[PDB]
Amino acid sequence: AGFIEGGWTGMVDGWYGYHHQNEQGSGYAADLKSTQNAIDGITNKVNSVIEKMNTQFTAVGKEFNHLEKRIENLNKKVDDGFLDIWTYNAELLVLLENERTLDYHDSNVKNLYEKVRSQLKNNAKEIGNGCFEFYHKCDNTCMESVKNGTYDYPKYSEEAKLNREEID
Amino acid sequence: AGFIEGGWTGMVDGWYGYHHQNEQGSGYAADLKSTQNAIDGITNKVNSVIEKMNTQFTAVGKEFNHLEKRIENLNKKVDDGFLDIWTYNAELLVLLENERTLDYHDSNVKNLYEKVRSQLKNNAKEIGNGCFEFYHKCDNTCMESVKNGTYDYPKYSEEAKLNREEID
Amino acid sequence: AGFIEGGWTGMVDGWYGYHHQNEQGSGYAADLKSTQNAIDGITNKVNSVIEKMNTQFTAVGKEFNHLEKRIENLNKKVDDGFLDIWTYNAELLVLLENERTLDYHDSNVKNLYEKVRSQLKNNAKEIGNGCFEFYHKCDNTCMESVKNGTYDYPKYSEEAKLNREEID
Amino acid sequence: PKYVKSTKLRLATGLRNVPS
Amino acid sequence: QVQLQESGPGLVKPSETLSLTCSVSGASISSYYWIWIRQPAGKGLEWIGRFYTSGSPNYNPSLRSRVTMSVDTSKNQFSLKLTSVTAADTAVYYCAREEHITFGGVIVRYWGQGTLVTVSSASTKGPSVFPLAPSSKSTSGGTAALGCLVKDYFPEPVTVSWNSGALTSGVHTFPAVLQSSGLYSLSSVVTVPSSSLGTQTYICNVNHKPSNTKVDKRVEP
Amino acid sequence: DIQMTQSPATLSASVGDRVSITCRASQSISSWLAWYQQKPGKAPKLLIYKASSLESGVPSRFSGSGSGSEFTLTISSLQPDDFAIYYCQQYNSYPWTFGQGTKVEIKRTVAAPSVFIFPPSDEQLKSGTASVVCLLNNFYPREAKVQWKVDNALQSGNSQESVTEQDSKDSTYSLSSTLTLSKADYEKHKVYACEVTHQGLSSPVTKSFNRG
Amino acid sequence: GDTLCIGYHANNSTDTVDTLLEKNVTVTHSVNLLEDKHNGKLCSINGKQPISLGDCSFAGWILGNPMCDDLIGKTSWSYIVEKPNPTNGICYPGTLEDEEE
Repeated sequence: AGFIEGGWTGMVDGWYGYHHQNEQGSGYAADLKSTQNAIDGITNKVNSVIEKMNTQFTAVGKEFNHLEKRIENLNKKVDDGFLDIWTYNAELLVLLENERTLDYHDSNVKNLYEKVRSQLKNNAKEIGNGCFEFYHKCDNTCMESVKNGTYDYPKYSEEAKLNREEID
Repeated sequence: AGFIEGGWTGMVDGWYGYHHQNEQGSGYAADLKSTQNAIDGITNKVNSVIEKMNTQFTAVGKEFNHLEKRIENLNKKVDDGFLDIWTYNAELLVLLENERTLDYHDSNVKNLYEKVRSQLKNNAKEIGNGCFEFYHKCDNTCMESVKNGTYDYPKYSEEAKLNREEID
Repeated sequence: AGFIEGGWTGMVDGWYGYHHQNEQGSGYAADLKSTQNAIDGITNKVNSVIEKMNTQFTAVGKEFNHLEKRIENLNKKVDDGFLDIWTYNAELLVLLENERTLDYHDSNVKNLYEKVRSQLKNNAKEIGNGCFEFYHKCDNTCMESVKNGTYDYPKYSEEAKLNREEID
Repeated sequence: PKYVKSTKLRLATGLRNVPS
Repeated sequence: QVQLQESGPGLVKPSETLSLTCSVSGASISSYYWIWIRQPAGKGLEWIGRFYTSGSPNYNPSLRSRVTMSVDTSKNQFSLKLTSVTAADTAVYYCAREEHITFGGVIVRYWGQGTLVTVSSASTKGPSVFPLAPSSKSTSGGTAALGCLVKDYFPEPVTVSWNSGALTSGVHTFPAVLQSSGLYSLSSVVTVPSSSLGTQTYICNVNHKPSNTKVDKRVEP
Repeated sequence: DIQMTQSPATLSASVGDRVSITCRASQSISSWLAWYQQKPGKAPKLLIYKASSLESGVPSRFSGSGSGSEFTLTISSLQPDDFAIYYCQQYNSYPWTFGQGTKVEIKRTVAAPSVFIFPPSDEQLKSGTASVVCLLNNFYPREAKVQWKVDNALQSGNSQESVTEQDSKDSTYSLSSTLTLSKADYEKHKVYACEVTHQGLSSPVTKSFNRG
Repeated sequence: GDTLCIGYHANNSTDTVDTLLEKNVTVTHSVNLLEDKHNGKLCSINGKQPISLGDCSFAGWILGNPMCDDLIGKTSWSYIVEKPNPTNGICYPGTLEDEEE
């Protein structure tokens, strides 16, 4: 849903998460592991990008007399050139790093989706909007096992094949 | 990152698109949506990179007298330093951004093929030459429905089921 | 991006490769093609990044007298500002390019896996951890045919069909 | 802080906002 | 503001079900997570757990088997229910609001005031208030001392106010001390200019909640 | 899952002194801690989140430093109002765990108390019980002895004691020694005294009263 | 049948940032790095006494221009404020060599 479809305003405990819907109802739940890694990385990124800019001690301006006009224009050029250089660096890195930040978030979405997919290959059928419909019943315990990386595929493989082969 | 199979010299109406082959014939037809997004993005990127390099008012050279030698070497050093900095920035940005442009285009390919994947899961068979063979008859209307992202899987699910099971 | 779990301390002959396990035993074997491409790319990358730095030499410091304190401060400012600019460029290029290098390698992983998956569309079964279980017998010649991108799907399609469908 | 010529340097810490 | 008040009956019997209700003002509960935390008097703090209206709750393992969290969006409250309260379960309970996602992770800025839950076989014995004579016996210049004495009450929750909150300075509502009787005594003292001892009247309002007793008494020189 | 060692349990430091509280953790937690100031009998007030994000409005004297498993809360200039118990919470993994807490007190000039005796309420005497109070206001340190001398005879026990915590403004302590003795209406004899012995007193002070 | 879905977070934030591919990208969370509020507050820095020469040039203050006696005894500062156009400079026409040094 990075651009596939929309986000979730009801999920307010993390960047990324799941929306589960079973017999016991529905609800949002953030994935703390991937959200935590993303916070770690974006924090280190912002701090590195900002803190990398340290400059030497400078009393900037200079005024040169009527016999030092060449001396003068050179100093104004140096001042304004350091201006241009630091401005150029800040602008480019802000643009590039906002790009890379959005793309990093997209890749985190993709990785979470692929994890949930690899856990449930034939026990669930993919719904095209980043969803899965179970051929079996995934109770709260099953949902949590999917969420903390410990889904049991042989546990439900029997019921899922039965319901799958009948559905199809 | 790199996602390439082969190019189409015959599709002359867009960066990306489709090659359709049904009983009403065959032809190339560009996907205007993804091509459009790509042109927008590349245009904005190029314009941002170029227009950030703005120009000041600096008659470059200075010629100093015999009692201003160290002044003079400082000024030549400043000229050559701004030269090297701007050259370095231009070179590296061009290199990096050509790399990133090609990678962006590759990901556009991948996203389009994912979209066609999602509209057509079991109603078609994927081929290693990055194509699809329908297990049913996809006429011009079906082709257009896939091209504008409005394909109807239940419409052909039964026909595709029958032929797909017929293969074996 | 799409990173993985696990490491292969035993594979000592390349960046990437396979672990095969058939009737004739098991073993590691590096994919010379993709590692060769990655080494070409990383070599050209390091060389470009370093070559851009190579520019002209210049005796840095200047000495000014008591009636030249100001051009002296301007010269020290110029020296120190070029120092900062080059330091910052080197630092950020190191950081961002180590980032992009790890990402490039991850993408090479993904490409190799998808190549193998396209060769073994149905004749095998994705384990999940990053492997494949064959529904047929893949002896050393079969392994090599997959490794150099010439696997013969119709050759084993019938054997794989029989075994695969015997499971269900 | 550093003087620059920019009029806006807010850096994205989060991902795009897409309601509904 | 968002304000979190806390209601707990207290003195739950050793094999019963504790029911605690945190009332929420200034915030629609349906769009916030709600947290319960606890403190065994001088001991540290313990995270009981998390609940949401459109989400999935998660609880502390040691209490997991027994805790249920519910939310009433109608009355804007959320409730803990703990089955078979043990002696170790006697402690102070706090309710907090789980703020939304921040760049520094999720924050709990907003905090309840704390209610004591005691687990005892004993009863709701009302307090006994006895005023304190002036420090006229102790020549102390302009400084003078008055107070009251709350005794004979088992549940510890007790609130002392002075002139129903008007008297705000020089107050020393002491700690409650367990007497040999298994009851608690609790002294409350205010220092006051000896001049005002005539022109002003000093009343204590004592509201012992479990006994639901609200005794107010005068202090005369 | 995540056990917490917050050292040290009890501190006392004069005004202006820098204070450092260490919060060692059982596992890797990155920098995801919180620091709370729980004042006596009040809700805990979040001092720091992200271990380095000073919450808005908190005095800039507080600074959180660390990442991984070790972390330090540093008060640059300790002030009177900073008397409280300081906890460190963790929000990387459930269950969220607090440290045992660190009690920060304040070293100050030794101050003599003010002693006042309160006789038993006659209303109480009608109920067959009796209690006399010795009151010591605004002293330092907490270490004092209030003994009881009835009919010139020290009572072995029958006296309980309550000590207020450190005032936020003055950081001066207050104590009440309650004698709960009832010979019906203490119809034993009639001399009652409060032997008060404190460091801020060169010689002990004894106030006293008789029957009415 | 049951469903288990995956998605990311949304709020009511309208913070817009620029990327090279796309401008005015509304993000859920961001940080402005640019303070652009010269506040009416213009004062000293470290509680010092920043000295203004008023209608005296730097040369007029250093040389001791007679109309610049409001400056005598002005001993310490965090910085010095001079108008672009003071009235009292080098009154007898002349220059201060290396004025700029």
